[PDB]
Order: sequence, then C-alpha cells, then structure tokens
Amino acid sequence: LLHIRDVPPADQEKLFIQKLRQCCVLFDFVSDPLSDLKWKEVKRAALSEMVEYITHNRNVITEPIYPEVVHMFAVNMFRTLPPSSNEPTLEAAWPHLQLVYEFFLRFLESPDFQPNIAKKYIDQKFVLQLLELFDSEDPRERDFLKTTLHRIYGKFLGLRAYIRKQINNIFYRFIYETEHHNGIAELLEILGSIINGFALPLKEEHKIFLLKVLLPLHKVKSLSVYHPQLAYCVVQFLEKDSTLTEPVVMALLKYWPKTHSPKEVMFLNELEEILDVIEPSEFVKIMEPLFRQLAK
Amino acid sequence: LLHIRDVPPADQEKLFIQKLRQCCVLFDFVSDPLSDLKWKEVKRAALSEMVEYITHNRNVITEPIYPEVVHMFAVNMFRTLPPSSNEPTLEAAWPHLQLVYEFFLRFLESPDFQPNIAKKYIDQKFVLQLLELFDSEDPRERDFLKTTLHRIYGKFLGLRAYIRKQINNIFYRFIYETEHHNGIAELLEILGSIINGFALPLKEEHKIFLLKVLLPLHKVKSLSVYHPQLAYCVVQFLEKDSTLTEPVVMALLKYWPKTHSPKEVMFLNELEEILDVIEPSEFVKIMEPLFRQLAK
Amino acid sequence: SPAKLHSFTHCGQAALTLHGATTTEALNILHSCHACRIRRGLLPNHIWQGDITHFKYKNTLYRLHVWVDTFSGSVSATHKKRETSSEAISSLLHAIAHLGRPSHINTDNGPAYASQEFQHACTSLAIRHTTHIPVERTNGILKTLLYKYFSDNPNLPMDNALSVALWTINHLNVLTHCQKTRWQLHHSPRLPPIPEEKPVTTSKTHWYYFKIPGLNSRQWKGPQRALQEAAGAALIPVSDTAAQWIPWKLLKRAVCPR
Amino acid sequence: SPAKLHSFTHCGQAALTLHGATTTEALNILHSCHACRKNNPQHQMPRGHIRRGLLPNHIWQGDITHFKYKNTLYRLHVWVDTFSGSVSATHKKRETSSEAISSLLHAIAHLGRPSHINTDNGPAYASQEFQHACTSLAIRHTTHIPYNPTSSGLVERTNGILKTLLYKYFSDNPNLPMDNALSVALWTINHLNVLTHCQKTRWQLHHSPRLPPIPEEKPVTTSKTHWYYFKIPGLNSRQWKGPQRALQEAAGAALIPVSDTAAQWIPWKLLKRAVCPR
Amino acid sequence: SPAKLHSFTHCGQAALTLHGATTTEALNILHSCHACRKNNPQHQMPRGHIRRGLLPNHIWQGDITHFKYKNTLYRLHVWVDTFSGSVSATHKKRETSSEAISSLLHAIAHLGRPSHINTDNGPAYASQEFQHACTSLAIRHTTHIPYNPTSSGLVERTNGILKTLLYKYFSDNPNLPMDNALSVALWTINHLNVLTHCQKTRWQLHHSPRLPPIPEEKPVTTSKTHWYYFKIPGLNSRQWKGPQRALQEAAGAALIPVSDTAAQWIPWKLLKRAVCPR
Amino acid sequence: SPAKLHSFTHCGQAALTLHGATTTEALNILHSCHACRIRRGLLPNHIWQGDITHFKYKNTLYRLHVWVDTFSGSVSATHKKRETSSEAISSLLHAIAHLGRPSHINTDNGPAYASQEFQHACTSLAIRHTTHIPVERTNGILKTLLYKYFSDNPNLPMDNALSVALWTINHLNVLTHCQKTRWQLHHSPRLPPIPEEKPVTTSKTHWYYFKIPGLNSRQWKGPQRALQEAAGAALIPVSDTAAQWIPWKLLKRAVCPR
DNA sequence: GAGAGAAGCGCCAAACACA
DNA sequence: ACTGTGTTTGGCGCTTCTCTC
DNA sequence: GAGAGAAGCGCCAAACACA
DNA sequence: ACTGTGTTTGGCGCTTCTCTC
Ligand SMILES: CN(C)C(=O)CCc1cnc2c(c1)c(N)c(C(=O)NCc1ccc(F)cc1F)c(=O)n2O
Ligand SMILES: CN(C)C(=O)CCc1cnc2c(c1)c(N)c(C(=O)NCc1ccc(F)cc1F)c(=O)n2O
Ligand SMILES: [Mg+2]
Ligand SMILES: [Mg+2]
Ligand SMILES: [Mg+2]
Ligand SMILES: [Zn+2]
Ligand SMILES: [Zn+2]
Ligand SMILES: [Zn+2]
Ligand SMILES: [Zn+2]
Repeated sequence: LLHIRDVPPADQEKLFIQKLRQCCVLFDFVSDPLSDLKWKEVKRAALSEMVEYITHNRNVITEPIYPEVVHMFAVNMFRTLPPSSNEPTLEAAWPHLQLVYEFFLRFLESPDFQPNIAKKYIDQKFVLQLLELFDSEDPRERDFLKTTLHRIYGKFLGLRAYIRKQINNIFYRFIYETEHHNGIAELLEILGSIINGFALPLKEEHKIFLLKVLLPLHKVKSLSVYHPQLAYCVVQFLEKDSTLTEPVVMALLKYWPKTHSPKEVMFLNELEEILDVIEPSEFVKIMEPLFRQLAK
Repeated sequence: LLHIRDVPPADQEKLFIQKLRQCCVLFDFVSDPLSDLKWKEVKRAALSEMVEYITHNRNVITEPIYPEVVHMFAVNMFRTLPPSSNEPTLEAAWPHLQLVYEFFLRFLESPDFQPNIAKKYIDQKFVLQLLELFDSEDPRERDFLKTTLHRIYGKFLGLRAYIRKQINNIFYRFIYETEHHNGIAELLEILGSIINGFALPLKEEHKIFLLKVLLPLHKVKSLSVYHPQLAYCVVQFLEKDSTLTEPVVMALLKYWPKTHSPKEVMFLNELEEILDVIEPSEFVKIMEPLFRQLAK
Repeated sequence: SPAKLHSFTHCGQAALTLHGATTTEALNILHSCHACRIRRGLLPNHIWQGDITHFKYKNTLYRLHVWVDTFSGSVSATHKKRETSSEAISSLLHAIAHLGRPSHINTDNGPAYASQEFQHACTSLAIRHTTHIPVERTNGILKTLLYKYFSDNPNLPMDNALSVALWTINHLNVLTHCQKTRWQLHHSPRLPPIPEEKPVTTSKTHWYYFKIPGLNSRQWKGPQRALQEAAGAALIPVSDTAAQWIPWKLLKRAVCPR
Repeated sequence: SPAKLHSFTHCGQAALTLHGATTTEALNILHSCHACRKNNPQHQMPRGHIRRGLLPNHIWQGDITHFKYKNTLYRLHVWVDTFSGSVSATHKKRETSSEAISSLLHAIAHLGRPSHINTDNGPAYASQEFQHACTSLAIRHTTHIPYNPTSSGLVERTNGILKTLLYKYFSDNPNLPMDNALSVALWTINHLNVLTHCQKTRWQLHHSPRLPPIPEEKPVTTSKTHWYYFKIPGLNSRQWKGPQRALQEAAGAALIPVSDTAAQWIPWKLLKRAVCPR
Repeated sequence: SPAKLHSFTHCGQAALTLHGATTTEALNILHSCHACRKNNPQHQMPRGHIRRGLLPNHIWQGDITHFKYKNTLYRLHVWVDTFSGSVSATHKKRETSSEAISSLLHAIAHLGRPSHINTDNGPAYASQEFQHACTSLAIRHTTHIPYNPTSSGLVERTNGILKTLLYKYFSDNPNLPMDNALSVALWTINHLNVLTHCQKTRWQLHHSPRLPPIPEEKPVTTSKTHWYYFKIPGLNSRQWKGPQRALQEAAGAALIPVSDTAAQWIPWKLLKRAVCPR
Repeated sequence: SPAKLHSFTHCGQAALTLHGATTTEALNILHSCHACRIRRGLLPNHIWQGDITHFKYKNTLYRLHVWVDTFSGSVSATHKKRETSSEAISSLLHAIAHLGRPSHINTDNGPAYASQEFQHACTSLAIRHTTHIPVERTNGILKTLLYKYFSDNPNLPMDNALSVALWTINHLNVLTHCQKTRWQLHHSPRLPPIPEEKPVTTSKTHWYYFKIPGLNSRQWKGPQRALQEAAGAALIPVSDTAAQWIPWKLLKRAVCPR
C-alpha cells in the first residue's frame, strides 16, 4: 500500500483506518511453520510503522478510530486458549503478538486518549475476555497482560467494583473449583497496586475480601511459585489499619499446618515482616497464642 | 532663606518665584568697590543654585514663571550703557552678569520651553532693548549676547522679518549716521548663521539687503577688526546663486580704492575666495574689467 | 553476529535467541562449543546476601566479595587480595553504587561483618543488619564463567574478566521462569498506586518556545508540546511531518494558550 | 570620496555617512574591506551542539581527568551516556590504552553495551589496541576535531561535577579512602541527584521503558558552499586567515583548505563569513 | 533524616525533598553546609563599575601597553578621559617614571589638566617621582586593587582599540613609520570615529559647552556589614576561604581580614555571601 | 595656587585672573618674578602656516616644525634633529591629530614642502597646497617661553619643556582682543544654520529603562528621560530629588509612552 | 470581623569551570 | 562524519496564612 | 490600474579581547 | 577610597519603492 506519513493529512485518517483493517487478517504459526511469508512480513512491517507513528504525532486519534482499534485487538488476541500441557513453552506467534501489545500499550496511554469515548466501545465483555487471557503459559504474555490491566483499571472509573467482584469470583474458583492457574503472581501485583491507594476508613467490603480469599490462598500446594508477592499484599493491609490485624494473625495461626514440611519457612518469613510492624500500638493480645503455636 | 531643593514640590514653585524676586535688587560695583558684601555674596550663591537647579529637573517651568524671568533679565541687564571711552576695559559687575547670562542661556534652551507662552510676554520692545546692548565694550558680554540672539532668532517665528528690518536699519545708521560701534563682528556671525539656511529661489528682499548694506560696509575705516567674518557672509550668498554675483563683483571693482593702502590686501584675499568659486558656470562676463582693475 | 557474541561472552542459547539467532541455530552454536557442551525478599533492594569467596588460580588466590539480591538475583562482585572490614565496607559501597541502597542486609559471621567498623558503616546508611550461621549458586555460575573466560585466553588481568562475567550474568543471560534478564527484573519500575474514588488523570507535559539549531535565529517561533524529555534535549515537532531533538539552551518555558 | 577616506583612515560607518554616502554604500564599503575584516575579532555564526543519542546506550562520551589526593595523582576514566546522562567512572594510577579498555568494559558492565562512542584525540584513544577492542564488541568509535575540547563538552562538564563532590567528601573527612568516595559520589550522582531541566534522575531515564521507538532521521545537507576566513584550532591567531572556499559543509563545521595540499575540518566558532570575490 | 543523609552524601535539594523534607528545610540545609559553599564556584553578587568624571578633565585613566613592529617593542602610554572618552597616546622605547611623567605632560598639552588620575599598581606609577610630579600640578593620583585589571577596564579597552587600527595601518603598508601611524590613528579615533551609544564623537564631547554644572553627590554609605567567603585576587584559588566579617563595605569592594594582622580590599566579584554564625 | 601656577608655567596676569587671583595680586605676582619683569583664514582649520625654526642651545641645536592656524592662533610644534620631507609629513600628521584636518595649507619653499613626497602626502589628505616667498611672532613667544623654562631649570629633556609651553600657550594664556584662550577659540562650536519658513524645534532625547548600580536587580524600573548623554554613562533622575549617572550596560532603549 | 504583613514555593538569567 | 554543557544562586511573582484594629 | 517583491534603514544581543 | 568596557556583526521589523497581471 502507501505509507501513512507520506500522505496529505486530509485523507491520512482514512489510510490509517485502512492500515488498521488490513492487519485484521489472521496468521497461524502453530498450523505450520511456513505459511504466507510475505503476508506475515508486511503485517509485521505495518505494525512497526503504526507503533512508530502513533507515538510521534498529536491530535491523530479521533472518534472513528477508538472502536476499530478495540476490534483489531479483539481479533488478534481474544481466541481459544492453547491446550493445557502443565521451562514453559513459548507461543510461536510471538512477533505479531508482541508488536500488537506494544501498539495497544502505546495507544492506551496517549495524552489524546479521552475517557468519555471508550465507555461505549469497551464494556464488561471486553474486560472479561481480557481477564480470561491471564491463564496463558508464556511469561511475557502475562507481563504485557499485567501492565495492560493496570492501565485499564487505572483509567476507567465505572469498571472498578465490577473488576473487584470478578477477581473475588476467580479467586473463589481457583481455590475451590478449578486448580489449574498460572497468572496468580501478576494478579497479586495488580492487587497490591490497587490496595496501596486505599483511603480511610476502610469499607467492610475490603474486610470481607481479606477474610475470604486472601488468607486461605496460603493453602495452595503451589504457593511457592507466587510466595513473595502474596506476602507483599498482606503487608499493605495491616499498614492502613493496625486494629484489623487480629483476624489475620488468628487465621494464620489457626490454619498453620501442624505437620513438618519444607515450605513452613515461607510462613516464618511472612511472620517476621508482620512482627516488624506489629510491635507498636501495644499489640500483645495474641502474643501468647502466637508463641504457643510457634513453640510446636 | 531656604534652599529650593529641600522643600516639598507642592510649594516649591512659590519658593522658586521668591528666589527669582529676591535677586531683582540691584548692586552697583562701579559706584564703589565695596558695598553690600554679604548681599552680593548671597545673590551670587542664589544665582548658582538657580542655574544648577534649572538644568537638572523637568516639568519645573510653568506659566507663572515665564514673564517673571523676563522681568528679572530686564532688570539685571537693560540699563543705560557705560559712557564711551574708545585692551578694552572690563565691566566690574562681571560675576552677577556672567551668572545671569548662564541662567538665561540654560533657561532659553530647556526642553520644557514652549513657544506659545513667550509670544505674549516677550515682544518687539524686549528684543530691541536686547539688540541695543550689543554696543558693549567687554568682549565676553558680546559673546554671550551673540549666542543669546542666535537662540532668540531661531526659536521665534513672528520675529524674523522684524529683526531683519531692524538689522538693516542699524547697518544704515552705522554706515551713515553714527560711526561708533563695536558689535559688528558678532552681528556678522549672526547674519552668516541666518543666511546659511536660505532656500531657493532667493526673494528680492535679500537681493536688496546685499545691494544696500553689505558691500558698502567695505568702506569703513575700521574694516580690519571685523575683516574675516564679513568675507564669510559674502561667500555664503554667491554659493546659493551663481547668477546674482555680477552686481557683487561690479560693486567690488568700481568701489575699489584707487589709492595705495596697506589694507588693500584684505580685498585681494576676499577676491581669491570669490575667484575660487567663480571659475565654473563660464563666468567670464566681467573677467576683462576685473583684470583691468587689478592691473592698476 | 551471534557466533562472535558467544565466542566472547559464552552466554546461553536463550540469550542468543534475543539477538538475530533463531532457536535451531542457537542450539547449534550452543552445542558447537567445546567448553559449553525460593525468593526471600519481596521487592528489589529489600534483602541482600553477602558472601566472601576464594577464587583459585594456578599461582595466586583472589577474594571475591559478592552481593546478591534475593528478589532479582542481580550480582555485584568485587575482587581483592585481602579480607578485612575496610574491604567489606568498600564492596558494600560499590554494590550500592551499582545496584542501589538496600533496606535489609544479611551475611555470615566472620572477621568482617562483625567489627565495629562494619556496624558503624551500616548505621551511617541506616541499614538493618542480621547475621546467621548455616546464595551459593550464583557464586558457582560466576566461578564457571570466569574459568571459561580464562581457559579461552590465559592472558587476562582479572578485572576485564570480572567485568565481562558481570555483564554476561546481568545483561545477557535470561531467567528461565520469566524469560527476563536480571537487570530488567531489578530495574523494572513498579506499578503506581491507584487511588480510590479519584480518577488517575494523564499527566500533561509542558509547552516550549524553540529555535532550530544551526540557524543563528533570534525569534522563538511557536509554542509546541513536548513529546519526550531527556537529559540535554527535548523532542519537539518542528513541522507536521517530522520531529527533532532540540537542546535545552534553545528551549524556553511557555504557558498553555488556553 | 568615502572610498578614499576609508582606504586612508579605515573609519567607521557614521564617519563615511557624515562625509556624504548612503547607509548602503558605507556598509558595502565596510563589508568589502579585507583589512577591516581580517583584523576585527568579532564575528557572527551559529552555534554547534554535540550529537545526542535517540535512546539509552546509543552514543557515549568518554574522557580522562586528573585528581590530586594525599600526594597521589589518580586518573579518572569517565563515560557518560548522551541520552540519560548516566555516568560510570573508574580510578587508576596512570593512563594507557589497556586501562581505557578496562574502563570501557567496566562501564559496559555497569550500564550496558553502547552502539557508538566519541572521544577526543587522546594518546590512549587513537591507539590500535583501542580500535581492536571496539571492533571486538562491534562498537563504532569516532574522534573529534583535535584541540577542540568543546566538542566533548558534556563529558567535560561531568568531570567537573564529579570532582566537586569528591572535594566535599574530602572536606568533612580527609581520611576517607578514594574508592569509597568514588562509589558514594557515583551513587549520589546517578540515584540521588535530580537533573535540572527534565526534573528526573539519570537512573530513571536510563531504565525507563523503551516503548517510544526511534524517530527516523534524514542525512540531507545543504548543497551550497561559501567563502570563509578561518582560524586554526590548534594555535590561537590574532587575525583571521584566507578567505578560502569550503569543499563541503557539515552541521557544525566545514572543510577548509588550509594549504594547497590538504584540507582540515574547522568548527563554526573559528570561522567568519566572507564576501564572494566574483 | 535529611540532615544525616546530606551530611553523608551532600546530595541536592530534590534528593532531600524526595526523602521527606519541605523546600524550606532542604534549602536551609543546603545554605548551612560549609562544605557545599566552600567548594561551589558559583556565586551571586552585584557588579562594579569604574568611577566616571562628571565633566571633561575630571578623572583620567592611564595605562602602558606593548606593540611589536619591525622587530621593535614600542611602549604605548595611553591616557583616556572617563567622561568624553578622548584618548592621548605616546610611543616610547621603554617604561620608566620619567617617561610616564612625559606622557602625562603631553596628554595635558593635548587635552587639558585633569583633577584626578587612577592607574594600576605598575612599577612606574607608584614611584616617588610620579607622586612628586602629580603633586607639582596638584593632581590627586590613586591606585587600584593590585592584580585586578578590570578596575582599569576602560583604558584597557582603549588599548585594544588603538592596537587594532595600527594593525590595519600596517596591513596595507608595512613600511609606514610608527609616528605617522600613531598620529593617524589618534586623528581617526578622536575626530572621525563616532561613539556607539551616544552617537557622537569623542572630540565633540570633550569640547561641548560646559553649561551643565556638576550635580551634587552624597558620600553616604551603608552602615551594616556582612560575612563573606573570599578569594585573593593575586593568586587564583579553587575553593573559597573564610568566612570572615567585613570591617567596612564600599561601593564595589569590601575590607576583609585575610589574616589576624592586617586586612585587604577585595572586589565584589571575588566574594561570596555567608550565613551569620549567630 | 596662583604663585605655584606662575612659577611652573610663567603665564600672563590675565591668565592668573581666570583662576582665584584678582587683578591687583595678579599684577603683584607678575612684577614679583625676576624673569617676567590680521587674520587671513575665515574659520578654524581653513588656512595654516608652516615654519621650520632653529632652536639654539649651548651645545646643540633643535629643529622645531611649527603649524599655526591663521584664525585662532593655535600652535602645534614638534621638535626634531634633522630636516627632511619625511619629518615634514610627520609634523603635519601630528598637527592634524592635535588640531584637525586643514583645508588649505601654506608654507615657504625649501628642501621640504617641495619634493614629491610632501605633494603626494597633501594629495592623499586632499589638502590644497600653495607656497610663497617673502607667522613669525608665535615662534617668538614659543622661543621666549622655552628660554624661561630652561633658565628656571637647566635639567629638562626638551620634550617636557615643549609640552608645558604648548599647554601654556593654548590653554592658559588669553587673547587680548576677545579675552579667550586659543583652545576655546579654535574648538568653540559654530552656530547652527537657521532654516527659513521652518521653525527650529528643540531636539527630543531618548527614554531609557534603567537599573540602579550595586543592587543586582533583574527588573527594569520605569522609563525615564535622559538629561545628559556622555561616553560610558547617561544622566537619569532616579528620584524627584536627585539624579545619577547610570552606565550604558544598565540602560535599555525605550519608546515614548504617548 | 477583616484586610494587611508574613511564610511558602516554583522559576530564571547570569557565572562558572571542565588541562 | 564534523559540532559546549549542567549546576548553583539570590531575586520575584505568586499563593496562602496569621496576628491586630 | 494596483497589490505584490524588492531596496533602504535603524536597532540589538551575543562574542570578543584588552599581559 | 575601593569597583569592566566599547566595538563589531548578521538577522529583523520597519518603511518606501518598482515592475507585472
Ligand atoms: C590532539 N593531541 C595530539 C593531544 O594530545 C590532545 C591532548 C588532550 C586530550 N584531552 C583533552 C585535552 C587535551 C584538553 N586540553 C582538554 C581541555 O582543555 N579542557 C578544558 C576545557 C576548556 C574549554 C571548554 F569549553 C571545555 C573544557 F573542558 C580536555 O577536556 N581534554 O579532554
Ligand atoms: C601589582 N604588581 C606588583 C605588578 O607588577 C602589576 C603588573 C601589571 C600592570 N598592569 C597590568 C597588568 C599587570 C595586567 N596583568 C593587565 C592585564 O592582565 N590585562 C588583561 C585583561 C584581563 C581581563 C580584563 F577584564 C581586562 C584586561 F585588560 C593589565 O591590563 N595591566 O594594565
Ligand atoms: Mg576533557
Ligand atoms: Mg597596566
Ligand atoms: Mg592594562
Ligand atoms: Zn561457548
Ligand atoms: Zn577598511
Ligand atoms: Zn553539604
Ligand atoms: Zn614668572
């Protein structure tokens, strides 16, 4: 076709839309290692010029672009997950995937982005389909997904309580129904980022969220792979309010495994940080039960 | 009294008027060498602070000052001339005279001077009484008088033809009626300054002025004391128009003294400059009579 | 080229894959070389581990002071010829310069780390210090990489070898779990906090009056928005078709036109 | 005549105007006088700026400075990134190509591998050993105009900054070891001090996400050349020389034939505009 | 704590602010640090200006410069009037008090008798013979701060101007005699060249009517003194010294005790403000 | 003091009267000293007269080249030890530097003033030159003043004596006819021409933004009218009670407020 | 009760030195 | 290709706050 | 005929060097 | 009392003028 930068601005938006649409065609690397080589090369090139162009001009993004880009992302990303296979394998379509993630990230944080236009082109269905994608096995996939979900949650206002309820639901499903998940650490990072910005006083919904899904997450046999991040999140609650720490320590002590295991040290480590914050405010109410449980 | 610079500006003008008025009192040095020593000293001082103050502040001179200063100058200068006595003697009142001349000169050329205010406070009588004062014998007196009359003629517009007629009258009186005068050189300088600014074509009045009073001025027995300046004035006419030089050379040749005298070289000198300008424009109409007169 | 890169650094095949090499020829080069054929900290610069190790040579010994981050695995190593509290202080300061200030420090008992000098040095930086009696794996990677480098060329001054080994470990090799290098994991900025009941607005950058370099102009033409800001220059669109990096001396602060 | 008067006295513009001449003729007479242009040190040409990288680890500047401490002359090898401003510095006992290579390797370990490095024409930088080392890691090394330190200005500035902190560190405690002082100063410069204009830290710029790619550049230059009076950078001269005509003009400098044999690269700040002889 | 962090690292304002401190506390910490003020060459104080006459022949400035011509080192004695800018210059073979007296007499003949003359502390100006000559004609002679040529700046500038014309006069004809060149240059400077800002000639200012008298002056000075870090003008120092307290402050300089025995006059441009110890 | 002034310069009593001395004590000092008891040009620098004179000494001779203006009597004298066209050129250039460029020059025939060197020098300056065969009085005044100076002190280098004599003749002695010195008569500006049918308006000077010296200010406070303009400074009223000479670097050109 | 001094804080051109 | 730059510092305009008629 | 290029002219900040 | 200054130079805003549709 024709490069977007070498056209008069009068019809430049139309060429941008056309170049958006020409990348909507799919290309399957998993089907066969060699298929449509020049088509794939021109798609990669076009993605490169698009990501270059979007981040060097202002007042380029207007209303007839917002839904089409969302459609492009949905066509390129939202799909059936690869079959579960339990170093992790790498997705063979990584070039196009990485380039389109770069483009989407640069598009979401442009200064010309308007929050009054995406409320009708991005809805709960899109964010649910995005959150479903965290179960991928490629770590880079999960990294880009985390840094995209952070911006999505930060930018929008009417999609905060919905996402909190959905994350509670997915935590319930992971801890009770389905035991197959690998995006837990990135989700814990998102939770830590969200909870670092709470205000006082804490509403009872956050107390329920603590008392229901976060402490019992310690019971997972695969705790170690996401051990540090989890602890971080806990540390970010008892700092906001030192009064509400009694249920946390009570749950940690009562549900502490009475049997010897190499992972017990994990808990000990966490306890240390808790102790490092619990000494002030005269917190000796549960000191004796804590010592009694630690003695065994 | 009180210094003018150490008072609020609200009543500063009144103090300026009072200090103007307190110097109106006369002091005669010729009457006796010692009389009113401290009065003379305070008058000299006050003149000094007045000339200092007038040239360092703006918007200080307004309407109630213009006629009073003219009155002060008239009281301090306009008087009966000292008796004629034919190195020249020096006026014994030179301190006050010089200081008041300095003050008047600085006042006449202040940027705040307005030509629409002195047309009703200075009239022909003042300028006639000033021109009558050129007959003084102190050369410094005549120098200040010349540099004052130049500014007076330059500033005012309705007093130009009147002064030209008066200078013609005084030239007639000096050349025919009265033979006692000593301010001729300064007057010739004033005439040269005035005639350097003529425009074309020259009006017939200037031709009459040339043909009546300027050439016959060569007949004065006291020509030498003002010989150079006179020549200068002549040079400034024949430059404006080379056609009107025939009457000048005719008068110079016909009225050339046929008898030998040491002052004849004077004329020769003048002739040289005339020749130095008369060679172009094919001026050979009177070359033969000029050579015939020069041969004798 | 990948062959020269591996011949000089001897990094893993997954390191070569990040360069122009593809997985198959990466494995080919990996097996074509004769010489080659839990986290306790919660955030980077939270808990460090400090060891002193003996590097053996044919006719000499070296003492490597090594500091390893418990979260990213980033390594700071310094070689000396003795062992004292002063050199422990120097190594800690060097590691702080390379990595940053740690909040908590952990090491073993010994002649160093226990004298009043090290304690005072820790208190000057306000670093909490805990010592215990029994990582040792990164030490092994460092040893084997140094040994490969010296086997390739016996004429090395032991400082270039250490620098190249540190570069290979921190910037070239990639972690298996997350497919990242140690440098990226250590220095990746964290996600900003998200305030509740308050939208996170996008930061608005500044406006500049600019002059085009190499023209000797004296009139600031137009206030423009800055795209990117760096040390020594800022990115300004000189026209609607291209952008240029204008130095700070040719930029003047402006106000929004409103 | 104004022309002969100026040829005799070399008076200024207003002197020629008062003797009768228009402003244009007097100004042309002034501009056409070789004597009045070879002897006036004043001149008016644009300023030059060092080349800057478009992303971290693109272009680096390196230099060697001296430091006096406890009767010891330490040599500080300093490398600075032209994009982020990040600084790496190592102290040694002397200066040598091998020590320059070691400092480069330490800087690469501390910051990363650069694409290009530009340094002055120091004895240890034009050596064959340094070129071989740079080619080994595929690093393009260029050199500045000789005897023109301003072309390395950024790194020179950094040198001063570094030394200043060291002096402070030695004012409080003269018994502080050199390595400790250098490490603390590097930590302060790269992590604690905030850059004046971008209001950020050098480390933050160095490791900020590389999401903005490189804008494309254009090697298009002006196709016209001019005449110039010149001064040789190596030796200071009281009066200008020439004028000659530039073989080719670059951004910030020009190629000028000093002699009939070979030419030389002259920065804009030692050049003066000349009127065309024809 | 910001205080201990700055005492250890001597970091800047923003570093202390990001670790928790108000702008006021951080700025006070910066201003109270002796190390950060003895080692920073930057400072901020008002500029000084030479004393100027109130009318022609009131204050003169004189200096001696060198000129190389045909393997001969001529000494140019230059006097300049601080009101009109008029210049008198004489060429001699060496420098001596007697030749300074002769040049002064020639300048007096050319321009007139001045009231005061101020020159640097040259060997031929502090001599007893020159003082006797100045007292003979009742001329008050003062001297500048030693090793501070800027205090004679005007005459220094004139020197350069003069020399420039000479070079032009020797560019056209290298066989022109020195006396001819000097006379022509003096004629051009004083009669032909027009001053840049007042748009007049030096000769016109010198002989313009003295009708404006002298405005009265006030010797009133500030009665308060401050503390200052200082640098000795004679020898350049990398770091400031002190701080000490000024015995008395003048316009453009201050009296500072360098040692416990005697004080010294220091210009404003080698001083730095200091915080009061109490 | 008048006594010291006459003892050093030996000028006339009318010269002392311009100083603090009054006529009676001026005459007293004049008669208390043992050693003391037509114009052809039309304007200054119009016609000059050039002479070469032999100054006699006990064991040497000097040759004084003297140029005298025929209108003011101003004298420029230069002493040499030989007589040639080159020294005539040098003396003429020195006189031009001291007095100004003459339009017409007059002198006697001799080895100098007649060679092609002097003619070419005159044509370079565009000076019309006329030579004739027969002022000599000013030469006599110069001789007698030099003789008095040497009689007062025999240890003089003949340059200081000439400089002091020139100063006394040009700046100290006053002419009898007009009570002026030669310097004032020579350098008195002439009256400007007076155009006809056009008023001579007073020239309006400029307005300046100013900063007070010695304050390190950075804001130009108020535009004011300049009283007097000189080299290096201008007179500005800082307040309504005093005025100050502000240097040019602290002045900025303004526009009338209207 | 309320407008006038006082404290706080971000910004800027001129100096400065890097052999 | 070739090319000067980054930090320090008092003085101000600005905003917000406290003690007094 | 008429508004668009061209010539004319006064002004200014940054460079410069005075051992 | 003690203290930096004056000239040169291309680039512009300004005003006035000449050749072309
Ligand atoms: C060419 N040949 C054969 C050689 O031997 C080259 C020797 C060599 C190598 N490096 C050098 C220098 C000399 C050098 N004189 C300076 C230097 O003057 N700095 C002061 C400085 C002044 C002005 C400025 F604007 C900035 C400044 F930094 C310098 O900085 N560096 O790096
Ligand atoms: C005190 N003792 C014992 C002595 O021997 C004193 C010897 C002595 C006498 N006169 C001198 C000098 C030295 C001198 N170094 C200069 C001089 O550096 N000029 C260059 C200059 C630089 C900067 C500036 F801003 C302006 C300038 F002009 C100078 O101009 N003059 O007159
Ligand atoms: Mg350098
Ligand atoms: Mg000197
Ligand atoms: Mg000097
Ligand atoms: Zn290998
Ligand atoms: Zn010239
Ligand atoms: Zn400090
Ligand atoms: Zn006598």
